[PDB]
Amino acid sequence: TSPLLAPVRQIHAFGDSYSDNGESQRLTREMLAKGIAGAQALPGEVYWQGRWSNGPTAVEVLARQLGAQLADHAVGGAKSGADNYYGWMSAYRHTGLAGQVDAYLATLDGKPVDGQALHFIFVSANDFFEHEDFAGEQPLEQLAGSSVANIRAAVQRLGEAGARRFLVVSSTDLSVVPAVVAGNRVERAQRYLQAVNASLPIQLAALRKTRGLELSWFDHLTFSRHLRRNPARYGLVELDAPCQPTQPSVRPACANPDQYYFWDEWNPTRRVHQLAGEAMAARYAR
Ligand SMILES: CC(=O)SCC[N+](C)(C)C
Repeated sequence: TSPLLAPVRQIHAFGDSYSDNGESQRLTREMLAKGIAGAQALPGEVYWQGRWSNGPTAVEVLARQLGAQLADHAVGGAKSGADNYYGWMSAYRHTGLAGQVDAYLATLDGKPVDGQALHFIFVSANDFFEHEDFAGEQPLEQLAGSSVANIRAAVQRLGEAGARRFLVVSSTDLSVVPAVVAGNRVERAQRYLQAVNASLPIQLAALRKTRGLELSWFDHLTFSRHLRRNPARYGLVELDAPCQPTQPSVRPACANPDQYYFWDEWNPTRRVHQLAGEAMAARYAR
């Protein structure tokens, strides 16, 4: 191992349901109040305090472990570009990674980016989910290239504005996601995530070096492979079934949620988010 990185007292997080700590719930509640066309309540009824899980997301745990305040801009459904898996949001707000970056910079209103804040980016799952669910055009290799370019562009734009510290999360293992398994799309997910995870860190390392950034890469796929190979070590029993099924309809939750990897058909449980946040924190001093 190398020296730990310097301590973190503020996180700005950008991404999707794997980070969102209330924004999709806040926004959809607003959109419902205003009768926006297409609006639905997200994440829905069988979730903990607006998270797309049964407890805090990984970045919430990371902030807790490091002793940092968290400003979490992530929105369930977010893609790596401007918009969301949920097309009906685009009219009201651009809630993709690029949209979240735009909005963060607009809120600063000319005032400086906190050069000590950790800018946490965790996105790309919805690029794949949207493509597969609405028969996207692009070959998966091109889709991956798009996701990678979008994330690199976000880091570039944040650094441009004054950000100096980043943590970028890899693709997760989409190939074991229960919705992917049920769509018989394991190989497509493998191909997509491998493409993202091979290319992105090469591009980020070049940007790190050009702009003098601190940029750490978290390999979520290595993380999940290690968990799922040795589950009893971590107290996990059921790696595949959702604890809280929602497809085709909501059923009763499993008795022991901390023994489950998945909460719903797309999202990990609070236990996996805890382990993930602890692993992300391992690179930093308290
Ligand atoms: C990574 C996430 O935001 S999971 C959301 C999955 N869904 C939008 C396709 C239902």
